[PDB]
Amino acid sequence: MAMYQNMLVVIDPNQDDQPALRRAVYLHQRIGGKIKAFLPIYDFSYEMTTLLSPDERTAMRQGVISQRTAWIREQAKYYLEAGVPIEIKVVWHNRPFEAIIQEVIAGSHDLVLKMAHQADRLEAVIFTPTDWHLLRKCPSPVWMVKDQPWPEGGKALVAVNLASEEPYHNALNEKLVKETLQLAEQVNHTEVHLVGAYPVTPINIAIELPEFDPSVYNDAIRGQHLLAMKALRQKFSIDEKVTHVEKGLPEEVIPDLAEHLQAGIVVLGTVGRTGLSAAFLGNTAEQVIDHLRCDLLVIKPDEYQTPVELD
Amino acid sequence: MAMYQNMLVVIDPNQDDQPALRRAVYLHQRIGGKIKAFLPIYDFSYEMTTLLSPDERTAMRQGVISQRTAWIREQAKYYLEAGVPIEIKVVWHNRPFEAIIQEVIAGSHDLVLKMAHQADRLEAVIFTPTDWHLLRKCPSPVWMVKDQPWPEGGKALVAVNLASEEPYHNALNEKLVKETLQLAEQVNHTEVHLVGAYPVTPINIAIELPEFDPSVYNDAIRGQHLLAMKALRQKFSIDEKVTHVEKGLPEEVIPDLAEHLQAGIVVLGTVGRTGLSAAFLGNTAEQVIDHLRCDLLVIKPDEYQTPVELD
Repeated sequence: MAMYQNMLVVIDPNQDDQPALRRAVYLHQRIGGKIKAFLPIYDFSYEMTTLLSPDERTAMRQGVISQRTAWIREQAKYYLEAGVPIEIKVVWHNRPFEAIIQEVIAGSHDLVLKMAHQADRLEAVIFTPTDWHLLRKCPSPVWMVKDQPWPEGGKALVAVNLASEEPYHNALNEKLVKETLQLAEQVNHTEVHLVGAYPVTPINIAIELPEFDPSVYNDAIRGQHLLAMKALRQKFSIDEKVTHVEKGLPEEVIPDLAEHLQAGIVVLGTVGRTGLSAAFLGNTAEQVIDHLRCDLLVIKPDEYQTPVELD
Repeated sequence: MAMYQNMLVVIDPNQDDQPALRRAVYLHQRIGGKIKAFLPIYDFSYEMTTLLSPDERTAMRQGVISQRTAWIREQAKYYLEAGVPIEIKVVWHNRPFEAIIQEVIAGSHDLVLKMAHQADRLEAVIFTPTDWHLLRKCPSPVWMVKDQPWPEGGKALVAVNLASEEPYHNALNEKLVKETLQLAEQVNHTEVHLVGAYPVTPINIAIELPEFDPSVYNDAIRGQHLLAMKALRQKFSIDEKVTHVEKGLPEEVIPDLAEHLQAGIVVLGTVGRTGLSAAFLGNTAEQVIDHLRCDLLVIKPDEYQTPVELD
């Protein structure tokens, strides 16, 4: 099936330009999906309306909605005029991350896009607490669109966890790869790279195990991870030369490699509290995200159950 | 009572230099408290120990603890030698923010200090998801120590919410002021400033109310907020000239004023989910924090109940 057929764009109320919207329109052009431009304003309406009657407060709340609706429509004017299918929805909500996830579930959206600021090209992208909540808890993929362009020739870098999940099978790695291949093809035939990081105990600690040679162990673990990378890449017909296996935690490995490859986007998987390796996967994702200088795509398992309540 | 008598310093495992520790030692010198240098390492120990036996894994986990203990002690060597009371504790934990709050509650700590990075003096301080969790949920005050020095003459800027809480009284404003005065005195006699922001409905929206003059309304609200600022400042013997009442949401007002005043620290109150104006106070705090170029101190109500579980 065509991917990203029902995109939810989170509008940034603090600036006219909307990178997330502009990205969604490009995706409409490439893959054909529809778009909901959604603005959940955190609810400061009561503080804004001190001394007013309840009827006046209602009127002011409604006027804000109508005006913001008009402002979005202005931003999207030529898109709309051209036939791009963009529905505009503005609400007040006590918790914007909750409103977005509830809108995802209610509207059956299959992608969320939201902008993130980058102040300097040598500095990490800035993520807000709303960004973090979404990334952690949204059931659909979340694409954080940095407010700076992709590098020409930019790569897509997929982080895969190659440690054995015996007796189970890692279905998430396959999803990340499959989904990234499909996306990358549509995005100017972007070249997809895979990276498996392998952490090991510091040499000067492991050297204390009796008769134990930490570099021999490390090479063992490297060998295993290379085997698993080879299995994964061959399942998807991916060349060896675009796969990367490196010693370290993911956060020690991925940022340097992303800078080396000029990644346009880094793709990461995380899982629910009940899933295998959930605490590790969440923390390492956070540590990697904290270093990223490019777009981020987080994808979760098919049957991920968000802990956000429905109404 | 002497304040901050049992400080918990969160150690940053990724660098030798510890701004949070250095800050705690200064506070020991000024106010006399003891210090726990606490390092909760997110638990990647199982991924780090692929193919090892359970006994070997135990040994590696323990070796990490011992080595990190030694590394902290090295960082703190002259402090320790000089008689500064610094207890060192290193643990593995699945969720570092939880481990820190649990340590706060178990050890009866009355302050948490943690470093935050600032990449550029013209750019906001960077806050990690662990920082955010702590700020939201830690029952003790949290002092985020940016990794850059205070400006000479730096001010302490306290954000107070002056909207009437009729029929209740705002006890949190008083706590923030009282606590900031006590702290500021000890920190080189730092000059304390108060800021109340007053949001109002956009003129071009409120102008739609019949017979309604939005600038007359705005002035009304300004007058009220000035009255309330005057009451608060007089309770604490604070001069009018170090109080500031300005139209806008807090996040529209405070960052510019902090830059104008060269604030060394901005002090903010937030409350539990059950408290009055909880959603507004949380969101506006986040929006302000997202813009800060200086240290942050968040304080909560005396009977705040953290939603983090005890064991």
